[PDB]
Amino acid sequence: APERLSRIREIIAENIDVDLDGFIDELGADSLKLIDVLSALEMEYSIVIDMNELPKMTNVEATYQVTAAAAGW
Amino acid sequence: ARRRVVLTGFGVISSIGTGVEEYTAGLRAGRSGARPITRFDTEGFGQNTACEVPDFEPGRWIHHVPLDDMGRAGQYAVAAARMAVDDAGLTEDDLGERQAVITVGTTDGESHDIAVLLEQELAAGDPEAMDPVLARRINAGRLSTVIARELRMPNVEATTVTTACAAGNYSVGYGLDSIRSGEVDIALCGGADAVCRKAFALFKRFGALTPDVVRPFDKDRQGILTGEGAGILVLESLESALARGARIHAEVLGYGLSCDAAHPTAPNRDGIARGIRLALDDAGVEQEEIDFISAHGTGTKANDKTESAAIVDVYGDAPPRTVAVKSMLGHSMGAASALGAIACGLAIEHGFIPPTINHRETDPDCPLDVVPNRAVEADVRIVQNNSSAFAGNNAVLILGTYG
Amino acid sequence: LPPGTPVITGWSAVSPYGIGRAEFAAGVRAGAKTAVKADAGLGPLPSSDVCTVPGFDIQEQLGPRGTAKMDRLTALALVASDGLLLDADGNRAVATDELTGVVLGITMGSLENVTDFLRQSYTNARPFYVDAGRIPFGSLNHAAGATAIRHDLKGPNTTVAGGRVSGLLALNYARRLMGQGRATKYLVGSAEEFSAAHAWFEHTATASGDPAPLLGEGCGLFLVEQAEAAERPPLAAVLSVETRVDIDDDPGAAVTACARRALRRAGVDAGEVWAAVPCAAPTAAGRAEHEALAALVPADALSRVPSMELLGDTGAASASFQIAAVLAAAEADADSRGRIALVCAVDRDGAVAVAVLRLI
Ligand SMILES: *OP(=O)(O)OCC(C)(C)[C@@H](O)C(=O)NCCC(=O)NCCNC(=O)/C=C(\*)CCCCC
Repeated sequence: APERLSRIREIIAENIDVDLDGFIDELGADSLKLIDVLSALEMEYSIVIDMNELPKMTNVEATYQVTAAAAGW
Repeated sequence: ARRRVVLTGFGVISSIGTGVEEYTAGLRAGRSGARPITRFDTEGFGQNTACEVPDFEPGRWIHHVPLDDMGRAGQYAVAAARMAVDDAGLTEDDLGERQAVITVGTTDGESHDIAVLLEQELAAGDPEAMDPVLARRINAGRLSTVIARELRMPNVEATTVTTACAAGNYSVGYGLDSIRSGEVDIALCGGADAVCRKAFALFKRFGALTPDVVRPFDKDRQGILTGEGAGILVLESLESALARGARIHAEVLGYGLSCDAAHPTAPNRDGIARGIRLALDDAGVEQEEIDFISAHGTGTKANDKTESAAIVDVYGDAPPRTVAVKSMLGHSMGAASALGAIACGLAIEHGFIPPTINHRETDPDCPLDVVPNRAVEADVRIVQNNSSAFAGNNAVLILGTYG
Repeated sequence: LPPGTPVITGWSAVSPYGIGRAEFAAGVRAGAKTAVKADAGLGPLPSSDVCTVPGFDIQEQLGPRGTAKMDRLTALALVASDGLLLDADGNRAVATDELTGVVLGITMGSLENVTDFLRQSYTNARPFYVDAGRIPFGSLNHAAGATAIRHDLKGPNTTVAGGRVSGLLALNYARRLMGQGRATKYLVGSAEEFSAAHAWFEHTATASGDPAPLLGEGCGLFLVEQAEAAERPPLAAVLSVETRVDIDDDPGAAVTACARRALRRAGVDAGEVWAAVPCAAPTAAGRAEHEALAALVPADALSRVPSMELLGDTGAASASFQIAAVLAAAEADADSRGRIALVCAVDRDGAVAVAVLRLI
């Protein structure tokens, strides 16, 4: 929503290897990839994301909902 | 004709019993090994349950090797080996300078020791505060050499096989090959691991640690509990066993190894299937002769789905009964497939199939008969023990009934 | 050559002498020294000097994909595998199939990986805030599995421990599985990474007043085949591998018994030994190993190959570097043809191992 998005983009990109918003999936992807991104977000923000919410972390944008939800943003 | 190899001794240190009698009673009861963690501090993990061995007393089983020469996994390995040789009724005359193989499988070895060293460093802010006694005993090769030292057997090839969650079956298989080569007539084989912070955090981080219980092949399964212990099997030439009037638990028929050469962590249905086929071929056994399968069956989403598929790929629409001993033990890592193998031996000897416990509803993607929640009496003659690990390592073992 | 004898038909090495077979045979012919100082990037270390692989950066050797979190131990093994299997252009020189085994010897895998994992578990805000991408690389069997993925090797895939004897445990394992029909060829070797955690653990283990450890690293690999089907000219036949555990804290006695057994099984006398390479550990144990062999083999056998101590203590790499040294000295001397080499290693966890080769 603000400069958090730019830090989120940067985390994702480093963990899945691309550099353009947008799906997960048809675009590198690997269940390990998605775990590396959930793990990076958790550490960034000292939050806990429930790992049963991995099947919903698709676009550079559906993961924002998750991050923000679990973060109480 | 190839050499016959039999199982004359079982040494068991597990979360559901110490020694063969207690372990057998456990298996027949669907006893669970789940209990609170006592070995490290779980604050911040959000859960506190594992399948520890509750009341280990090393000084009871270990008489020659100083206790501080070994971490916990080594102590489990030596204790179980002493128990196995006693269960086999072997004397000094049967051992001593006798040429033998000792092969122990491990995933984590003395990882707890590695964590305690790191604590000493962090607490002081200084690597110089680390204990030399710990630093000297962290290398996995020690898990097999200490057995030779305890039993006073210098003419031993002491190999620690570090193929992680498949290591017990690899070690038993090595023992079989070693004896069928004619180069030795006796091998002590199995696996050992100890509960540690590393394994617990690892599975937590991968989202593969159950919040409650292990439910292999269940529709709503949520992963493993970490476990520990040791299983050591005495493998012996039939000729040696009969010459000394040994009681034979069961016979080792064959095994198979395969590599997925695919993914670093994900299991592979084609790789698993190949391992099963190579094992059936080595054992000289047709698919129809298998009474049941002891599945690797960790209770993860990916494992149980893929393993079920491989089994159906090999056996077709009506596979053998397929059970998961980790439902009771949790995941004892390197020890898992060795404890599984011993369960299979005991199933053959005593005529029962151990249950998949904590079972509520079979996954539609896992169309097996899992023998839910209670053991069944059955005419058990030939049994398949599956194992697999990260790095695409697969090892499948076939046991059979002796005479 | 007895009915189904394993033969080495190829080798490769990544070592303190540099990257590749060529660099290694050059190091050996020259008896070069390899000790340098350590990148202050590694952070504080116990000792000044190291025998690192010169000019080995992971992303450089293996490219920028899936390598950023890779451990040095895996990377060394993968490059040694490229050395063994690929021609100068990067296409397969060596045909493999589903009957090609892999077995690698190690000490305790990547201590850097595991201690970095645990360090972050202990120090980050939640104890499961660990680097998920590094987890696969922490497995003791990762290197051998990575080799199988790299080169499409679906056959038997095994890792064994044992430190300094592990190359010979690996060789014996391969020999036995080949003899039982589980593989037709094998990649066999061993490997050790240098790291800060390894340096500090070795330091912690060393008695006050004993010499500071000088630590090496690298990987050596062999291609092994059955004599009577070799797709290639045999470099050496493996006639025996014998092992013991020193249970009486007398390494010399163990070495002597182990060597004698090995020669007896090989059908050979101590007198026929052309080359004998001990592991030369910088200990009283290493000195005992040397003296036991000197009491056994011709003194020319012990002077035929330069000292392993130039490489530093290479840990699990030791016995593979020792076999490779025998092969390099075999090559630069056509009088080797048909003569016996003996390789010997001792590890501080109790084990001794001896292999007897016939050079071709
Ligand atoms: O691949 P994916 O995208 O579905 O998700 C990644 C994870 C969740 C890691 C998935 O790959 C997975 O669950 N892998 C393991 C599944 C399993 O249980 N496999 C059996 C392999 N056996 C083991 O027993 C593991 C042993 C412990 C190794 C730790 C060594 C340090």
